[PDB]
Amino acid sequence: PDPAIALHEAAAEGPCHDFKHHFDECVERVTKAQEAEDYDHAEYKEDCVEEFFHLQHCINDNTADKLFRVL
Amino acid sequence: TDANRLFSYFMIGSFGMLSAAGAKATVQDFLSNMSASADVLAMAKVEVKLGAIPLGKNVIIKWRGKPIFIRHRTSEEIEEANEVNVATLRDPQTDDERVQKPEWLVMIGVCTHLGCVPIGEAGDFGGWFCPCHGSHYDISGRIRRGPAPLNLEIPEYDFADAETLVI
Amino acid sequence: YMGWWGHMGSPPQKGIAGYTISPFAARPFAGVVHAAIFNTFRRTKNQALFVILPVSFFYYVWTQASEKNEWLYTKAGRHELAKAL
Amino acid sequence: ATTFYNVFVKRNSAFVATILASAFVFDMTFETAIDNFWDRINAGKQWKDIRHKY
Amino acid sequence: MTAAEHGLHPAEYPWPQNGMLSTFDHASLRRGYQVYKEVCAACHSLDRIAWRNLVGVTHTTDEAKAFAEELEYDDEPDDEGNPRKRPGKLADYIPGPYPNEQAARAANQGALPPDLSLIAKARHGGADYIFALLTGYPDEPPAGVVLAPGMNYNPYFPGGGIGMARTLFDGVVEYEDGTPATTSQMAKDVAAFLTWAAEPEHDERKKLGLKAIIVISAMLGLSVYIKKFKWSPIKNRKFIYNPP
Amino acid sequence: NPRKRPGKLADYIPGPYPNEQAARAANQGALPPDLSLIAKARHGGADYIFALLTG
Amino acid sequence: ASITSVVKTSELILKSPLLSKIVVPLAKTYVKFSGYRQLGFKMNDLIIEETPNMQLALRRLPPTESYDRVYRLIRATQFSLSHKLATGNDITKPEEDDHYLIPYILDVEAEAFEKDALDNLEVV
Amino acid sequence: MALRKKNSLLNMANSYVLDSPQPSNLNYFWNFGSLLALCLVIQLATGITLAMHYTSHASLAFDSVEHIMRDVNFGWFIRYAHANTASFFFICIYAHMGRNIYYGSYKTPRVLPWSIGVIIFLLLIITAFMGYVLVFGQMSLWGATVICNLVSAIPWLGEDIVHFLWGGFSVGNPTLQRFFALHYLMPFVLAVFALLHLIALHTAGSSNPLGITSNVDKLSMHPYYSFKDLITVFAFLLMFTLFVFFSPDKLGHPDNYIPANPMVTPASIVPEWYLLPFYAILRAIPDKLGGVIAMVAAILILLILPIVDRSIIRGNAFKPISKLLFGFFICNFLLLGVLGQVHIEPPFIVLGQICTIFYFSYFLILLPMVSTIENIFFYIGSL
Amino acid sequence: MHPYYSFKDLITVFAFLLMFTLFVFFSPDKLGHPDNYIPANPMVTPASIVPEWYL
Ligand code: HEC
Ligand code: HEM
Ligand code: HEM
Ligand SMILES: CCCCCCCCCCCCO[C@@H]1O[C@H](CO)[C@@H](O[C@H]2O[C@H](CO)[C@@H](O)[C@H](O)[C@H]2O)[C@H](O)[C@H]1O
Ligand SMILES: CCCCCCCCCCCCO[C@@H]1O[C@H](CO)[C@@H](O[C@H]2O[C@H](CO)[C@@H](O)[C@H](O)[C@H]2O)[C@H](O)[C@H]1O
Ligand code: FES
Repeated sequence: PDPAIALHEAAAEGPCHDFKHHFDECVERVTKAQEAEDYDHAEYKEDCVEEFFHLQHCINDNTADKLFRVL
Repeated sequence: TDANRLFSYFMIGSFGMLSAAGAKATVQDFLSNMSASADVLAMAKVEVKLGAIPLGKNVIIKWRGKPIFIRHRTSEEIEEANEVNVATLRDPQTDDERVQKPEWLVMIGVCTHLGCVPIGEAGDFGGWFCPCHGSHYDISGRIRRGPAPLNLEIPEYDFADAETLVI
Repeated sequence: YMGWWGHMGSPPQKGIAGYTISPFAARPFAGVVHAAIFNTFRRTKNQALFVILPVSFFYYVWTQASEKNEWLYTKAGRHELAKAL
Repeated sequence: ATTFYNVFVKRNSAFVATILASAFVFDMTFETAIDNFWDRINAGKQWKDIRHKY
Repeated sequence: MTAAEHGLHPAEYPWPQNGMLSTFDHASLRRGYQVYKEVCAACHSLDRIAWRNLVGVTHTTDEAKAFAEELEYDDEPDDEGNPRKRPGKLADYIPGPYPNEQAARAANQGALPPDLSLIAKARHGGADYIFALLTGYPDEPPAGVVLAPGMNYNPYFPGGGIGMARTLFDGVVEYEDGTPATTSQMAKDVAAFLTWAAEPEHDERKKLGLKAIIVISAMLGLSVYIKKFKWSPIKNRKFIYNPP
Repeated sequence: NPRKRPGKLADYIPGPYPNEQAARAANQGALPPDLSLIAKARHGGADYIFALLTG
Repeated sequence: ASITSVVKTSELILKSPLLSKIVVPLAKTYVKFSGYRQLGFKMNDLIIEETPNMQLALRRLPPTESYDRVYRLIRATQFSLSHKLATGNDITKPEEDDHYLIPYILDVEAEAFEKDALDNLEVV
Repeated sequence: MALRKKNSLLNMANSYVLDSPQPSNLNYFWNFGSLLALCLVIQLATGITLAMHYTSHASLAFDSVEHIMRDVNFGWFIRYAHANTASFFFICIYAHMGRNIYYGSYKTPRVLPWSIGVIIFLLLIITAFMGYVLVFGQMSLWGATVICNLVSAIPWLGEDIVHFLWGGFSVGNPTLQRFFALHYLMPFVLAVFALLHLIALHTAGSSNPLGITSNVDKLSMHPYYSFKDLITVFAFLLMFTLFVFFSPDKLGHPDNYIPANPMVTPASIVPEWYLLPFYAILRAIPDKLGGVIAMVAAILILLILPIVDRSIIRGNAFKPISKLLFGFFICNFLLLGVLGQVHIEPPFIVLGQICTIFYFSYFLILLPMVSTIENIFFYIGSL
Repeated sequence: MHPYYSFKDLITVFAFLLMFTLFVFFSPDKLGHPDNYIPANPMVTPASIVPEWYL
């Protein structure tokens, strides 16, 4: 299996845990907000792209070198 | 002292030496841009099979724009060509000078007069006939009759294998 | 305003004696270590402010501008961005 | 040192001949040296290192 | 601009070719060609690469001739001026999957897959961007992202919605050298191969650069000695002034 | 897929043959030259064309 | 700018008690940081000389002053190319920084400016 | 009499490169002139060589550049050398101009070489702009489009002039073929003006870092400055080598490896880095014509330095306040460069306007005031 | 040189421009070879290959 799958999971639970939590919280809020009616006629619809970017940037910092070492 | 001067001339000399070696490298690498580029060198050297070609047939391979006649000559064809006394030939050559292998007449298939492509098997010497001004080539592709001055040019060709020639 | 050798346009020179020695007689790198350390330090110290002050000021301006710009284009900076445009 | 100066340096014609001959030697030997060094630092990576499989 | 509009910046991966003195790994180049040929070439051309370009980089003369000879190319018309085909030669360019842009877009829901011959130079990031993009499709788009139809979420792509779906999955290729073909491994190999395709002079260029660095450095050192030697009578000059 | 359109003023007058090979096949090996520059490409110009056609 | 201008403006400042109280200390510090004294120059050695007026003023210097100026310029050029500073007696002390050239250039300019005025006179 | 002096042709070379009397104290910033001559020689050699392999037709241009990279022997080197030396040419020219401004090289009696120099700088900009179009990648096309459309601002005839420049109704084949011909020409014109500014300079000779006469103490150009120039030549060649062989694309834009497409507009259309400060000045003025005028004025205002510098002393070596002002001017010019490539977004819009005001106020207000006050401080301070 | 040879040069400039005009406008191809209006063909050899007249 893809070595990246395990490395990414390890980095998310470990050095990038704070970022993982923020992304998780964001998704919870957005999904709940989409569930509520008259969401389609709202002015501002929040995404979680920012939080996702912060998490992925972090995972990449902790993984890039490790991954290429096992290829 | 001589040692004192010699040291400073060693430094000057080393500098002149590296400047000479650097200039040579620079000039050689830079000017090489004018030598045939990789795409041009790829368009030279056409390789052709010989297994496909039956006896008593003439192929036409394009090579550097020009057509190449490749005939797989039979025994009796070779004989016919080796007969004509070299003496009576505008361009005096025997087949042995033309071919490096008697069974493979390889020629540049443009007529030596003005530059039409001779229609093969036709003629009066039953080789090739240029329809343009009526010049007749032989089975060696030697000029026999008509305005053409020379025999049909031979490219530079080698048999890499016995079944493939490169031109 | 410039002549040529022999008539360069100097006021008359008198009373200066100049002396020097051959390149072959001299050590070209005499005092190089002292120069490289102490002379360079002196020259650099005396010019340092003229580089530090403008560089540090304009780097600070840039840093503030780029950080604000970055913040305006986040979620948090939505409202301030709306006003700014 | 006198001898060396007198033979290779004193006459500029001889000095330039020595410089050019040295440049020729340098060029040939430096080429060989770099080729070997390049092949060692990039060992197992180059076509010449995997060519034998094919 | 929002970070999403820019696209996430790829990590810096330690490529074999990173390094002033480092060539490509040619075994990785060969494996990357096999990924190109079996996966990417369905939608992407490599039009600037000829079969002869593979020779002595990834393949022998015979292997590359065999690849060329399996294809048919347009010949010159026959003697009646009718169209003809011929087998490929080493001089021929690798043929693309589509005859024109219109056909390419029709097969890809309107999107045009770019030619990949310069893609490593035509994108910020180079090999890192190609690797990040191919391996960076999340299973689910971040909550709140609305993808246009026929778009796939990929954070590395500017705007996030790319018309190319994920294509590398564990074992889509069976490498001929026995290497486990994981998503990561295939992305690494194909990114290396595409980097080579963009800059095939890379290995020679860096070796010539090493020679230049050495010679130029020596010349610089000597030029300092010679300048100081020549200038010393001026630097050392002394004066005595007796006012007239 | 390929398509045809009707001609416009910007279009060039189309020739009778698709390629040289077709042209030669229809003319017993000879290739009839393009006539756009023929008056400048022959000594004689108009006089040569007139003399040839009537001679 | 003309030396005349500079000298007149300076004299306006030196007259005003308030102005001199604030300007003279600044000017002295400026001169200290300028650092021309550390190459053995006097202030007037720095004035641009490639002008008809300045060439005429320099020709009117007494021979002694002229020979000494040549030596200061040569000496400063040697410090500049060597990246050294003057030491000891080569440093110009504040009391040696005399305006040897200012009176000559002021006379040359006085005539030049009077000539310009008189070239524009209108008989009344 | 020595042949080098007697023969009129040899004597011209002699006067410029051998017996030429130089100040004995030129520092390393006097070496940019010979570096600029070196860049000009490299650009001529590599440029003429590229012309032997390049095709100016829009259908073939981009591919001819790929053929140079891929098939021509050492084509990659010649192309990278040409593209990187264009950047080095601007680094050296900014250094040479910065030297000239700091040391007062524009003052009498050197107003003429300085004024011809300003035209050399305009010719270099035009040369480099046209050469960049020749690649016919995305940045080539879209840069040509936006820069050539600035001419539309000329009142009454502007649109007509643009169509005349393009040879059609947009940037296309006619534009590319004329840019090739002019790009080949302009370096020769540039060499003539470079020669003219040296002949103009020869009447006064080189200035020197102290700002005083060097007529008292001259050195022959050779061997002293010949050997001192070799140091910076080799330092330059080391920088050249690092870019050309190890990072050949660092100074470029990846979008120029995508073929020109008039339909797709690139994310951000920016000039090459060396034109960025002038682009920031243009953006600062909201009016189209206003912005063009400001941008041209930013270069032509160099012509007034001889007037607005009121100092009785040449150059900044001994002027602490002028040295501070010059430092701020230079750093502001670099910040304008950076602002030329940011997005038109807050807060960079206002910052660009403030930096543009600072740029012009240096010439129009600050240098005239500071140079006036320093005159008074030198006089009072040395009494 | 000026004004004497400036004005004497104008005479031959205008004489030259008259000769120029007669060739360029009335006989533009008199000094050329008609074969240069046939596109280069490496196969067909022209009847006679000569340099331009001045060589
Ligand atoms: C069946 C379709 C398909 C396959 C398989 C495919 N691609 Fe693509 N690819 C596309 C399309 C469509 C685009 C254009 C996407 C867009 O612009 O929205 C694209 C875009 C790209 C881009 C550029 C994205 C950008 O920045 O513009 C790269 C790099 C890329 N592909 C590489 C690959 C590689 C490497 C492979 C396989 C090893 C691959 N592709 C497989 C359809 C494909
Ligand atoms: C001051 C001198 C010159 C400068 C500053 C200059 C600048 C440039 C620049 C910036 C480019 C774009 C390079 C790229 O990114 O690929 C270029 C391309 C080109 N230049 Fe020049 N150039 C100069 C002299 C010349 C000369 C004398 C020629 C002679 C023909 C020439 C021929 C070319 C050609 C053919 C190209 C297009 C091929 C390519 O991009 O490399 N240049 N030039
Ligand atoms: C192709 C571009 C150029 C070349 C090859 C060039 C070359 C030179 C050279 C060799 C010198 C004498 C040595 C030196 O001081 O460095 C010089 C001096 C000078 N140049 Fe340039 N130059 C160029 C562009 C410019 C520009 C753009 C300007 C002005 C805007 C300029 C203004 C001057 C001035 C004023 C001097 C005299 C400086 C002094 O010695 O005090 N030059 N140039
Ligand atoms: C003023 C000049 C006077 C006349 C001088 C004539 C110079 C013109 C000759 C061009 C010579 C090129 O000759 C050829 O050069 C290239 C380098 O360029 C060499 O090529 C060699 O080094 C290069 C890099 O430098 C590698 O890419 C290559 O794999 C290797 O074989 C060939 O081994 C040599 O055969
Ligand atoms: C820098 C590139 C190298 C090539 C040199 C440039 C070529 C064109 C330069 C010629 C232009 C005329 O340039 C002019 O020539 C004459 C003699 O040559 C010089 O005259 C100078 O030297 C000679 C002797 O060396 C003296 O008689 C004269 O008193 C002095 O002024 C001028 O100072 C110079 O301005
Ligand atoms: S052309 Fe062949 S016979 Fe005249």
